Amino acid sequence: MIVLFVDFDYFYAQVEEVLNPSLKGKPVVVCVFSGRFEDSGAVATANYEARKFGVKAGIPIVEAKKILPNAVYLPMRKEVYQQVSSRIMNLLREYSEKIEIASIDEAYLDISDKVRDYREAYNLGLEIKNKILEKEKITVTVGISKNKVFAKIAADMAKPNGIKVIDDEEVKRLIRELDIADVPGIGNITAEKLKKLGINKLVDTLSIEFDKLKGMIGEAKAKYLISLARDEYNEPIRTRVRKSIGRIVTMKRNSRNLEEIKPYLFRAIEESYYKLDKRIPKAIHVVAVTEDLDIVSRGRTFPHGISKETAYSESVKLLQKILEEDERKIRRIGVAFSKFI
DNA sequence: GAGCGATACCGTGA
DNA sequence: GATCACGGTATCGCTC
Ligand SMILES: Nc1ncnc2c1ncn2[C@H]1C[C@H](O)[C@@H](COP(=O)(O)OP(=O)(O)OP(=O)(O)O)O1
Ligand SMILES: [Ca+2]
Ligand SMILES: [Ca+2]
Repeated sequence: MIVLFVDFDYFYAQVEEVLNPSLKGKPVVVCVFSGRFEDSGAVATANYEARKFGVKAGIPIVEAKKILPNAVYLPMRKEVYQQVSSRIMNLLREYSEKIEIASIDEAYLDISDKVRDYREAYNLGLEIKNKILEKEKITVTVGISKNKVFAKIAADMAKPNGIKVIDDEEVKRLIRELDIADVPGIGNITAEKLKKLGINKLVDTLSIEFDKLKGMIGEAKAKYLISLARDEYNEPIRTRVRKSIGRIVTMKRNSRNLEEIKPYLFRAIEESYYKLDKRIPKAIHVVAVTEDLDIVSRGRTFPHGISKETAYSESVKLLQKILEEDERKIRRIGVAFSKFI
């Protein structure tokens, strides 16, 4: 088909800009402060101005305070970013009935029925870029290509504020010339098992025994990467359905004292039942991050919806079950509700 | 041998 | 010093 990918530029930071235009140009850094000491947390994202000296998503707010003592450091209002995403999403529904809202920030259109080629597609790309900018003053990148994977990759080259097609000739080029670490879904641990195998391009994955791939990365990515290289990949745009919802919070001190921890855990459950709104989970899992940073979870499915009072009682039993089965101290604790009715 | 639920793992910031 | 949120998958024991 023809997929159009849209991805909002430096999204949290851009929305901050738009809600107070004085920040434009100045370096802006949206943070997740965790409240264990001064500026304890992580950098959610940062406009490109600030991104120039080292301050990217995921690194600590202290290491970020080093590189730019003088930047503007805002707290993250995810609820705000959501509300304005929702709208941009709604604007994109007037350009195709077939839409995959992939995240708060990304969405794919199956526009094969709305145009006939890549130049007509592309000129849509501008129609849409121009619409979002007029209606909401956000700028976005657009990736156009024959499937969802290569349309994400078109965009991840052209950003920031860009647009790029990948005609079938260019696709042929990249299965050969593109590095496998720049494939959607190939992160660090796997790019390594692939260097450790001589595969450094997609096309390289065809001329190897398939169980050799299967053995290393699993039948899933094996079959994923192969189809991509045989150009036989083709996955349809489909609306996603939230399958889980939860909240993990951080504790001012570590601990394995059940009564010190309970307050944090009941808080994760209120923030969770508010996010749930009208949805009735049948499954609950308690989730401890250890002080080692490994992640542990205990769970229980019921044959019926979970009242909050239930969530409270089961949550505390699932926690005790975690304290017996593991001795480490716990740093962060939260819950996660799934299997909605 | 495979189906199914619990849990851990990886990814991606989809 | 390491947030938070979440989907999709592999692995492990029970089970038929
Ligand atoms: N480690 C992270 N932790 C928390 N939030 C993140 C993280 N990474 C990305 N995000 C959030 C904030 C982003 O504005 C938003 C979109 O992710 P992504 O599109 O890759 O980042 P971005 O919009 O800031 O940069 P880009 O311009 O490359 O798209 O998701
Ligand atoms: Ca993105
Ligand atoms: Ca983005």
